[PDB]
Amino acid sequence: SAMEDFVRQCFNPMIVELAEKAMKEYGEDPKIETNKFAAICTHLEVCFMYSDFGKHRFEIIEGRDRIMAWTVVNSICNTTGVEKPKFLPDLYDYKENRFIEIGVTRREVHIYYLEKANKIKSEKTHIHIFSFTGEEMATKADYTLDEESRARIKTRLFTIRQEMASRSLWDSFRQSER
Ligand SMILES: O=C(O)c1[nH]c(-c2ccc(-c3nnn[nH]3)cc2C(F)(F)F)cc(=O)c1O
Ligand SMILES: [Mn+2]
Ligand SMILES: [Mn+2]
Repeated sequence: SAMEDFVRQCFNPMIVELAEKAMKEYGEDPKIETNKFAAICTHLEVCFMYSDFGKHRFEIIEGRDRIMAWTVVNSICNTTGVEKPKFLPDLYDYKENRFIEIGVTRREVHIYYLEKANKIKSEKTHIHIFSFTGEEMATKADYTLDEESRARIKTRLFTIRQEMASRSLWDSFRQSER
């Protein structure tokens, strides 16, 4: 199909390998679940851009194998005393000293935000939701990043959506899930 062709066109080889490993973990196949494959790449890329926009302000938990990722979280918790989250989060902010959960949605940002908040119900983990329409939503409206960084992210997301559209993959992608 053209969805896996596109993923391999637009996402750098590391991100693809990581999303393919993520899929192969629970038995999902990128050549069948092509929309989940695109979503995995996209969210991986946003996480990586987020941490790259920060002396390293952000520690990236997402994309690591569960063993390594928990090791990183447990370390952060012992040295900072921060509360240990129930679900492995996406980033750690050393400036604000808080974990972050990153969401990327094809739906309304507040729908997905409520979904994530209710999922985590840990007051300590910060939530930042991005859409493919240049919208964001974030705990207490603390967007963590400066305007240019969040614009770089919004732009890339919009660009993925528009590349899917030029290839006629957008309507399938947006009706698929989050
Ligand atoms: O594993 C994580 O940590 C994680 N997993 C997801 C996620 C969950 C379900 C689907 C899906 N799509 N269609 N069926 N299921 C896709 C994703 C993806 F965004 F990673 F692609 C979102 C997070 O934000 C997150 O942090
Ligand atoms: Mn995650
Ligand atoms: Mn996430």
